[PDB]
Amino acid sequence: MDQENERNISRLWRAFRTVKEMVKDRGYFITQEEVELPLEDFKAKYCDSMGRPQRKMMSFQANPTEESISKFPDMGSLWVEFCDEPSVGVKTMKTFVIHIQEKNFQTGIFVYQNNITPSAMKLVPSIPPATIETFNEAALVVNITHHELVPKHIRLSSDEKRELLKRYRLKESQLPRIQRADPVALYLGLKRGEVVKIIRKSETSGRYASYRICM
Amino acid sequence: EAKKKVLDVTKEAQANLLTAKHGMTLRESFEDNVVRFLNEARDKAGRLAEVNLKDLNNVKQMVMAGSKGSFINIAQMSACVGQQSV
Amino acid sequence: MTTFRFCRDCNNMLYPREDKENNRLLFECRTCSYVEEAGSPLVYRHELITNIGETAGVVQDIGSDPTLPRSDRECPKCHSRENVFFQSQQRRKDTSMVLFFVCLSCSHIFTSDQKN
Amino acid sequence: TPSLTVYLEPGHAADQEQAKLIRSAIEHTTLKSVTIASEIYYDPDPRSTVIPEDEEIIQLHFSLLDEEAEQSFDQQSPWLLRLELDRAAMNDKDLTMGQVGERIKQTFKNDLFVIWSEDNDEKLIIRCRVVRPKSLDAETEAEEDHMLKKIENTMLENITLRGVENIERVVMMKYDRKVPSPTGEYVKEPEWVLETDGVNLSEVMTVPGIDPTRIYTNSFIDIMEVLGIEAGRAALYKEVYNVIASDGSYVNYRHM
Amino acid sequence: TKPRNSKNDGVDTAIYHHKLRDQVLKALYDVLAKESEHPPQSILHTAKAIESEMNKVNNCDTNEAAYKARYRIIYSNVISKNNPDLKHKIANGDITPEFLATCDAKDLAPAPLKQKIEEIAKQNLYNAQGATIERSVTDRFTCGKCKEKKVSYYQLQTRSADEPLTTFCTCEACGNRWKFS
Repeated sequence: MDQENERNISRLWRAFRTVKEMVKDRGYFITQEEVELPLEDFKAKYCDSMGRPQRKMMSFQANPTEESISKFPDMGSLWVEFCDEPSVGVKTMKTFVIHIQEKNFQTGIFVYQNNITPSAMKLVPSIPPATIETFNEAALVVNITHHELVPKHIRLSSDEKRELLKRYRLKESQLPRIQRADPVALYLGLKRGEVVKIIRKSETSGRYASYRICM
Repeated sequence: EAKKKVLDVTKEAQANLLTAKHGMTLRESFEDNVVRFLNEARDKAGRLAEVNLKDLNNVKQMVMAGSKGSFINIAQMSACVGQQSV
Repeated sequence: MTTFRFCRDCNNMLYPREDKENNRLLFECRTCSYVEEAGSPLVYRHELITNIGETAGVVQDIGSDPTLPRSDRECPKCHSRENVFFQSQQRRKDTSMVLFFVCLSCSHIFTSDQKN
Repeated sequence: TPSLTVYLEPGHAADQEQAKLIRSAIEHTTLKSVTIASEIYYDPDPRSTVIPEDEEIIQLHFSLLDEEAEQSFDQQSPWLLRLELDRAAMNDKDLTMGQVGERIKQTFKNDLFVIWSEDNDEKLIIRCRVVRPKSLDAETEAEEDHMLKKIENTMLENITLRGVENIERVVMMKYDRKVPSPTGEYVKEPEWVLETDGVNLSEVMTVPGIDPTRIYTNSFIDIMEVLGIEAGRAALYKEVYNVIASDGSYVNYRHM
Repeated sequence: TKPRNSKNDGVDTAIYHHKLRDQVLKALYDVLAKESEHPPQSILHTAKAIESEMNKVNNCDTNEAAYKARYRIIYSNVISKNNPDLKHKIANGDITPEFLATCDAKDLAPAPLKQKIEEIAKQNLYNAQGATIERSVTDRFTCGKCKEKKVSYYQLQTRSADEPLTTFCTCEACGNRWKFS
């Protein structure tokens, strides 16, 4: 039992928990017990006799809650799948794309270990209206949203956006803006033209609410 | 007495007996000790000279009222100027 | 401690070479036919950090420098009480403040740190 | 002067030992830093030497090498990286001689094999002998020094034993937090923190044994890249307020 | 008369028909019996015990790297000429085979190297500390946050020379800072 084995196992377990937290934060249905799964059960289930982490059995499908469907009628099921290869080949990406398309899933999460070939990512935007998003493994070990300096963000519906825009009597190009590559935007999976509300603490009033638009 | 303390620290450091402080070179330790000793000496002398003064002193009256000066000015004009730095 | 060796013909430094059939090291001059037999397998040396004791530097005629201080410490060899004293003349950042004494008569060097 | 302040876990906060383990696990360690004499020496026949000190180490591994090493005896370079290694520097980073000295080094490119002693010898001597195929060209095989000096420099400079890149120094410090006591009032409680000299926030954040929710740096661009734009705004506010208020001046909050 | 060893003492080393085990037993028996006057039978029994412990605590077929590392550690400790007393103890039985199985590298060292090791550890732990900025202590100014008069000071000619010196007072009990001019 070389130390690198359990080091990699622990980091992979951390990434799995972080991905579960992200999927829960996107409005889906995930139990609290499943989030707090101890590493012993993780080793018992997702490791072979030799201790090799069997990533391929971790792929799972998630469905939205009642509240998320009520707020977002267009929201649909999501699929997440891990890749065992150190580098993702073109054939593997094509197989994943075909699997997502035949499952008729609106969005999917593809977590890769080290690198992806350019021809593989050539196929990312080729399946409308489905959306394919990639997350490097080394960047999901620690949950960003749990920091002290990151306030709490919320997503707004079309009706809420229209009501705010009317009440403040504004055109969408005058609100403050947030980029796409912004880490919290990737976490929440915001597309172009969506408004995110921010709740923050303040020395002068206690609580304060700001708004931003994804450009 | 401050001069004697500084001289004793110099004697200790010249015999390779002085110990370097936390994460900080030996020369810096010697310099730090000397500077601290001299500054405390100046402050204490200033406070003695300030406590001596009566209530019918005009400079003390101006300082007490809050209009012009402080105890540093009294210390330099009366007790001692101190350590010039660059 | 590797030492430069010069060829006896044209004063050029000798480059190393190997002798496979006898398996022995030689020093040859690339300009002439001189070849000499190596006496040790030590040809080059590359140290990284210098554990050198601090040195007083040049000592010759140091007693005629009138800007150098004095002391009344007693000589350990000639029992004289007049000498010159100064700090280490090597300008490293981390050098300690250990003195050096040069006796006036016997020109003997010693230090104020008498570590056993 | 970029910097980075790391706060340890709640359990390890009050004890110095776990703090020093983390400090060793963060700082960047490279071979050139741990050799008191990484001396390039002539090693014509590695079978035997004139120096008595390395002679004792000779018979250790010569009775401790596998059959493949016995076959590869001829691959060892006619020059040696003779490593007199400093005991203090090696023990400072909690660096075991064998595992760290050889596992990663031979795994990287299968370029340099070693005859190494156990740490108990009074003089820690490693014999770094590079490994090359015998199929090397005659002109190549003649120029032993030419290949080996270059590969020795690339060996010292470009091998990382342990740590994270760009972090020159990591230093221990003691601070005084204020915490609600169980009876309800606020009490002063000491804690151990690590302050670096150099910033690499993407990799320090994932090192186990620290608090990944209280890390901070005085380089708000990195915080903007890693944590978001509101986090960058908060960090920028802290920087501006710090620089203004470090002079004792007071400027109302609305302006800043 | 002759250096005692497996070939000299005429003791068979092939008991478990394992090549690696056979050669490591031969080597350890030879190095143990070379400079020991103890009878060879108990030496062979101790060798059997230690090799059985090595095999049982770690299978060579699955952990050959760790097996080789442990064998190298023990063998280097045995050959170590700085501390000959150990080859007495293993001959005498003072050091149990399980202790050698579980012990780390440091404890097998002699006393002087041990002491040097703790001294080095203490020096490193002292050298990993940061610069302590100890400020001048005084008891005249009153802090506005905790009102503890243990407030340090620092005064300098920094403002324009049209005005007197400027002082800055920092409370060492709570962290408050202020300026007087």
